[PDB]
Amino acid sequence: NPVHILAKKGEVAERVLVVGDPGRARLLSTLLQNPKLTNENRGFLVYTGKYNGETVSIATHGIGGPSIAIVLEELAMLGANVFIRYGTTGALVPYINLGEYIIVTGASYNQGGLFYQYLRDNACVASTPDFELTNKLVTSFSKRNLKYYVGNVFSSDAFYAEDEEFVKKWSSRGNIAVEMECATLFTLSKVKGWKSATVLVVSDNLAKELEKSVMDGAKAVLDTLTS
Amino acid sequence: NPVHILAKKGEVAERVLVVGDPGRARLLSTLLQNPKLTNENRGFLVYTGKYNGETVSIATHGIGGPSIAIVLEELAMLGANVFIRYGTTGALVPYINLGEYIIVTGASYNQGGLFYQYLRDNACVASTPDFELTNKLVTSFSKRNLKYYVGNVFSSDAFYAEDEEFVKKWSSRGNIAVEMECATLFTLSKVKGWKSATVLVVSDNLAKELEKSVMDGAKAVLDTLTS
Amino acid sequence: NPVHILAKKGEVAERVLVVGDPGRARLLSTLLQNPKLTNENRGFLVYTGKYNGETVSIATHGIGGPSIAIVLEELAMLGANVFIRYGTTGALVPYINLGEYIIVTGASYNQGGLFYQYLRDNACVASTPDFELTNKLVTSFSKRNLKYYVGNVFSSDAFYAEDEEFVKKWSSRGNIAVEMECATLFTLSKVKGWKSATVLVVSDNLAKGGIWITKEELEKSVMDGAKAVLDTLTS
Amino acid sequence: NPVHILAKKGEVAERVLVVGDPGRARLLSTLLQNPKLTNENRGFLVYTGKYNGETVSIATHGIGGPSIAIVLEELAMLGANVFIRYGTTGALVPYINLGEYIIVTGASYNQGGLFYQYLRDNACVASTPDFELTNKLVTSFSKRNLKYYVGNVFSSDAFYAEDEEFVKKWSSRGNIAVEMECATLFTLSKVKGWKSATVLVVSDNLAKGGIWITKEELEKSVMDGAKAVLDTLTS
Amino acid sequence: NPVHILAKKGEVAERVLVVGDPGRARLLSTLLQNPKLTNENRGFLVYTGKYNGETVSIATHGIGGPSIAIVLEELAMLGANVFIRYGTTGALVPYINLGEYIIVTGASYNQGGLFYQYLRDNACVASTPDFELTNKLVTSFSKRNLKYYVGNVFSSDAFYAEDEEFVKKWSSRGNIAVEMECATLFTLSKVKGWKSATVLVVSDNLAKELEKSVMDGAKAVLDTLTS
Amino acid sequence: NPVHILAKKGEVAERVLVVGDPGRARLLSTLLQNPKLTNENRGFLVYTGKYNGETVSIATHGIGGPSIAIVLEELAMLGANVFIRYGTTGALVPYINLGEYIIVTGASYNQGGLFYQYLRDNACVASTPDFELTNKLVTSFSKRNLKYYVGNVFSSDAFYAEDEEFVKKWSSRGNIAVEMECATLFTLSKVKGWKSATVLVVSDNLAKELEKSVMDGAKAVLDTLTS
Ligand SMILES: Nc1ncnc2c1ncn2[C@@H]1O[C@H](CO)[C@@H](O)[C@H]1O
Ligand SMILES: Nc1ncnc2c1ncn2[C@@H]1O[C@H](CO)[C@@H](O)[C@H]1O
Ligand SMILES: Nc1ncnc2c1ncn2[C@@H]1O[C@H](CO)[C@@H](O)[C@H]1O
Ligand SMILES: Nc1ncnc2c1ncn2[C@@H]1O[C@H](CO)[C@@H](O)[C@H]1O
Repeated sequence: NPVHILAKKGEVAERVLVVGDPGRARLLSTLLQNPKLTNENRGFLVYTGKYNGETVSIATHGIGGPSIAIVLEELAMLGANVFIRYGTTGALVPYINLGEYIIVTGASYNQGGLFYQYLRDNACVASTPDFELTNKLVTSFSKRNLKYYVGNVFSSDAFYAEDEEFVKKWSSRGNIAVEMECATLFTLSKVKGWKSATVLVVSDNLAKELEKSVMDGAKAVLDTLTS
Repeated sequence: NPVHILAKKGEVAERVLVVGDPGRARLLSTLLQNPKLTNENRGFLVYTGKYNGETVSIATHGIGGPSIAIVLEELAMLGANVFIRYGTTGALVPYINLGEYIIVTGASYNQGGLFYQYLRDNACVASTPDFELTNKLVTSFSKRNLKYYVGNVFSSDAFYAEDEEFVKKWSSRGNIAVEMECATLFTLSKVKGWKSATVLVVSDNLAKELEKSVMDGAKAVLDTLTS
Repeated sequence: NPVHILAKKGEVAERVLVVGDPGRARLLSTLLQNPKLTNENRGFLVYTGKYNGETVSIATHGIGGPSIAIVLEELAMLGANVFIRYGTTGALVPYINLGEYIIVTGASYNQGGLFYQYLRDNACVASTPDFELTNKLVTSFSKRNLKYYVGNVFSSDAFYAEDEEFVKKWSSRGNIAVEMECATLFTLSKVKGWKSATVLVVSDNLAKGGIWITKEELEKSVMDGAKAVLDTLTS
Repeated sequence: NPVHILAKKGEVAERVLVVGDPGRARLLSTLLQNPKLTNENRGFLVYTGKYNGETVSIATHGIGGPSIAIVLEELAMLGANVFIRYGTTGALVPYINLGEYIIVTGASYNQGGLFYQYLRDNACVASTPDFELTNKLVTSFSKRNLKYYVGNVFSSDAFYAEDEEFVKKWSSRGNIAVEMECATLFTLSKVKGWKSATVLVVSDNLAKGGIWITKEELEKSVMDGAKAVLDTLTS
Repeated sequence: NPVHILAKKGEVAERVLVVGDPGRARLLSTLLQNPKLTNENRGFLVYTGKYNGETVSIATHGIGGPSIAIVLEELAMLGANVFIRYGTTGALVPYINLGEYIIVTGASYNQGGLFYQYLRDNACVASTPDFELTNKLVTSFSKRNLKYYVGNVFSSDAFYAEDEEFVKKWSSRGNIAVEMECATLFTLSKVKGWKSATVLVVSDNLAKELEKSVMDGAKAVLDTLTS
Repeated sequence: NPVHILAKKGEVAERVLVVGDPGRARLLSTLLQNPKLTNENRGFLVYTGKYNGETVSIATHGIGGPSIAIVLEELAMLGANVFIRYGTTGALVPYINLGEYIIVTGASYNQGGLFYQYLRDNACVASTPDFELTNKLVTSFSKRNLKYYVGNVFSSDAFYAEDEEFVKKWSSRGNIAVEMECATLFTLSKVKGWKSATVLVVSDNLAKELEKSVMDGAKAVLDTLTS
């Protein structure tokens, strides 16, 4: 029995759009038909409504692997099995501009903690999203003529430990942006059998309005989610 | 400049009581004189008021090491340097009862992400609270005739990876309870030069109402913070 | 200058089909127009010719991460920058039949050795193939009406290492097959800037040792797949 | 049965003051009433007598984690369960003068063999002394008007290992001194169920190699502190 | 049934000289009496014949730990139990000249996959050759009046990641040369009960005629194997 | 200036026989000509005298890697450069009887602090003795008709954590006995340029005359040191 998200079974859809910021969940709920607040416990706002004749929920996951792991596990216990994370990220390469999008194809991460507790050892398990769902995202973002890039990201655990040596190291490893929850989402999804994907809004560039960019892409994500 | 906690510098006190649940922050603010909401961005509610002739803030830190690390770093950037975490925990031994308290003397943890990024290697740095501040807590709880225990806790990163083997392993290692933020709080405080401590309310017992226990202990915590 | 693959300037194409078995490299070369043996030093056979009127090369990479790492580095020094591995694999799930194909989307691996020397620490860098090239492969195989599955694989370093929980461990982690070079191929490519992808022919099923197939049916599978792969490299 | 400390039933007290130097164990035994040598095998001297009308023992633990682990395990088999280590240390901060004292609140350490063998994995288990016993030491030292500091220490395994940033590294991590046995003492105690604490006499300052102390002044410091320690052990 | 070395049962000797290069195996087979090619699959050439009235085989092992592991395992399944590797190496000390020989007494290695899969943990198991067999090699080489040095070598997994800082680091760790298969050979042999050793021909010096060297040594090696 | 071994410069020989037990050091000193005690500090007894027309020292190293490292370092600062450890060990194979000897060819060890502090990373550096010195030991024990076995040993750090699962694990990894200082001695010697070896007396057999045995062996050891 979930102890963080206090929604009743049947109040959470199988399809869920997950965001870190409670405020974004509230803003994006205005895109659903007849949205209802199914949970507010511990600040994790969850809204359930309709979109393209499909029931969908928008849920808050907070910051970090431990936080999103808990939210995903409990949403799953209430019926969810398809998740698409819509967050913000810091670009690691110069050519990507603010307000543009990144569709994630994989996540790099440092071993330990959460991963050791779930996997039982330090093996580097491929942290990747569902192949088909990610391709649908690309197709959806193209249909809407939105500027996007496709690549891997580094899921950091320490926001304030990202210096300059940091940027060169990670971009030289094939990552084009940094965020904090993708590796946990993809890996846990692989173990639990959930279908997940992620699209990010570039809010900063470490190598070198948000709300407007957020709204445009949210519609592309919702279309993908309900397709 | 902080991008999560949007409080104006000067609106955050040097002394801060930190809690994981936004709802508890709101509930505990009623114990302050003339409380003002100084931040609500991303759901991290921060209240600032007075207590026993001292300015004090009550801040939300969310769940997990990555989350509290961000909140502490930003509160510190706004002026804070003394932190006392007041959370909930699951007892790992049979004799501790629900509603009783645990004053923390140390935190065990699994190596990984956050710690590697801050410490730069995998050394096991002693994750302990400020000695003087912790003794003051013990004195305050005794004065108010509250039932407490003193011991180490295990700071877990995966709430849903805690099985049977789990309880015996950690209690046999000298830990009497499990929570998720103490190790990050103590270690980062040692590195940043902050004075930190922690008191926990037992909400569950893994070996074998909350609001009531929470309110009683909050006063002892605030007395300690303003002494 | 390369000390294993002794090829001269302009003899290696930019686009290369890489396989572990030199016997297969020779066999596949017969699908090209006027194939020329560019290298045979240390057994690493490399042929260069044309397909659909396009210049391409087929090279041998041997067994394991250390071997394919050396071959990829020297081939790139000779001018290559696009690599598609075409090999064999063992399925980790019961529903995949022998002779079918697996288009790789990522590779799991145990930390250490080669990765520590190249990456300088033990971070788990995402080991994935080029997004676009992989989708081209999916398109090519479906147009050839071939049966394939899409998923991650575990790149093992010890073919004969015992683990009474092997199949269950890796299959429970999202992997549908096991081989030995993909992690090295994908990670080294991300670090060096090469575009890589991988397609594997199921030559055995570890989750069901009851099934089997003969070379007549296997080589047949290898041949049909090579055509789809070559189409993609020439696209 | 113990194979290092050859003592009989009842020769070892429940409360034990442990020191690394057998020469110090002998010297300190003169503070007890009717001291009796209960062991001398392998150089690990153990004396048993009375202080303030209380039976206690002073034992030698040698240098390093592996050594003190063996000694503590055998002393416990002989009946001991309360241990207070009293040793020497090197300060990692400039403001601590030689001859002063450090009451340990925790110990930092590098993952390693000893801990892996006992813990069965590499988790960073909190290495802390008994809360109450440590507070008794603080009270005792202040009542004897002695200058002390409270803080964490780094338990090193390599006295002569080179590290250009040693002092800066550990002091920046909240440690004010370095020694070699505390982490093993605290962790093994938590695991076995013993009550332990530690008090150290600063015999050098790595953050200031300029200051020095003479043997007469030092032993003087050791003597004074030992009284406070013994008061606590017999409280 | 071995899937790489398809030699017939009885076609592989108990005594085996292993080399990484197929061409060297071919070239060395001319030192045997009545040599017959017993395997060609996957390029792993294996020849079997006689020398000093004893049956002996010369096998190709390819490049790297994973490759030699497979070959050794299958050769053993076919009856081999004594292995002597004859390869090339890069000197890490300036006093060793090209063409001279190095008789290995131990192998340094970085912890990694292969060792983890076979050992089941990160323990540093001593990677050493058979003591008696190694002394027989020393005798054979001095008897033929050859110039050799006895010492430890570093078994690298990444040929193209061995920069300059490389030389100082490994030479200061007691290693006088670098190659890529010795650690695997020695450790696997200790676990399986095989008797192994290694002699190397210096083909390069990273701190600072050939054909003849290879041939000269091969004869000293064959005498040892058949002693 | 060494702070543990207070011997005067010139009072310590270049050739040193090291033992863990102070009592054995005292006992073995009677084998030297005109033995003089050169150090007593901290219980680390050191005697110096002559044997076969050569200056030799017998030093106490205490128990464990950290202890022998300190002693070896200070003895070297005083002029020692050739070390031969003579200790006791527990056999890991049933065919080795009490009182017999084991000449060590290598040492297995678990990654740990001491090796990390000296090596600066987790690399498994070959922990082996000097090849020449070890062969001289074999010769010495043969000329005296003593029963010995050559093989690798496991250098444990936790004496009281050596259960039964223990025996099968290390014996299957090619180790024939367990002790506590060889890994440290061999690795530190390789890094420092010292020549070291080790002979052990089997005191116990975990798979299934300490006076007389020790004495008989010590003589073979002293002959080797002065050859
Ligand atoms: N520069 C950045 N580094 C790490 N996370 C970032 C960054 N920019 C945005 N984020 C994302 O936004 C939140 C932190 O602001 C986290 O949930 C994280 O996923
Ligand atoms: N059983 C438990 N395991 C881990 N954290 C717990 C437990 N009970 C309460 N907590 C604390 O409460 C939150 C999760 O409920 C986290 O912030 C954590 O610190
Ligand atoms: N400098 C070197 N570094 C690594 N391996 C080498 C070197 N020189 C020769 N080799 C050996 O030759 C092959 C690499 O050319 C491998 O099988 C390896 O054992
Ligand atoms: N069974 C054993 N396990 C570990 N060390 C042993 C054993 N037998 C003898 N020793 C050696 O003797 C001492 C422990 O009695 C240590 O110095 C160690 O090297």
